[PDB]
Amino acid sequence: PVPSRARVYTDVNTHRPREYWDYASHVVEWGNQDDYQLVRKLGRGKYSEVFEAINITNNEKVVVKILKPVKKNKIKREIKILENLRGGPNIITLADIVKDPVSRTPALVFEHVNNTDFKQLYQTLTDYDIRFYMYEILKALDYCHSMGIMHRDVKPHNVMIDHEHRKLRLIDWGLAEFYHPGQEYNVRVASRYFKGPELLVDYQMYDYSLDMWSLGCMLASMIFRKEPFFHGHDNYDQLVRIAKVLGTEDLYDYIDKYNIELDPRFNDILGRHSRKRWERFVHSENQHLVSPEALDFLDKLLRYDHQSRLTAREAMEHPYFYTVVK
Repeated sequence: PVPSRARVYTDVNTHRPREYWDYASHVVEWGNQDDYQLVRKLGRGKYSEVFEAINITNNEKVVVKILKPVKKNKIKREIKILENLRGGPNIITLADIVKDPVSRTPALVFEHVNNTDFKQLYQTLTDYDIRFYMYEILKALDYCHSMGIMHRDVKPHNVMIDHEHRKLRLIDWGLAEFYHPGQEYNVRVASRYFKGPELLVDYQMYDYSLDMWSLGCMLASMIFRKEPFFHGHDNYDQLVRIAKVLGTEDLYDYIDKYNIELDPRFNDILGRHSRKRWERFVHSENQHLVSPEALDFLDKLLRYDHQSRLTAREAMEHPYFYTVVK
């Protein structure tokens, strides 16, 4: 089980104070619960409950996330991460933290973004809008990574966009974690369609590059107009779906390199697949969204080997964004 480390922001946490990354010893400075009045109910995440509210102190819109009682440790991990990234580029900003009378658990109050569902939205994005918004997501990722943080749940649903004002906000940091070289993480993060091969092959020593694969998954669906791009029926089939595209040769090279051994079941369903060129995923209805630079960029994001993927910053240096203004 060969070890690996991140090629960037490798030890950013190791040098910082302990109070920076040790969320277990963090003390929550609570605010006044009476300043917020809930209006309807937006989400029901099975890990939290999301409401649209109003800060009656200034009559302004806010989003309250009342967390379900699953582990004080996952809740203060999120709170510390949100406070560390407070003010970062396109990072959702935590405005307050109060105690909910009814649930008795913490309630996080955030600013307010007016996102219209991504299933009706990013199939209405022009080639230009895709590059634009992708560049905005990349700002968010580089910032949290430069801060020693992995989002680990990058997908269209955790990306709030205000198309009119062309604003973007990476949200839901409940799965976020701090990066420590050599640290082994739980492979049960992300959503099936956006899970990297490392997660699917059971390789626990991953890093920032995990978010990059998921970013590659989102791009692929936007430019090829195939949502989701890798459509697995379950986690095992998810890997086979990816192998039908990237091929099995590169998969073995990847697992061999790290001396990872697939579990037996992954060996009577995988098969033999050559890597296919992505012009095969190009047709009449998505043509206008594909260009040589888009394909080159996508190619560097979607690599089995997590060490070979473009870093968030390198990604922002790619020709693909030369067209995006300032």
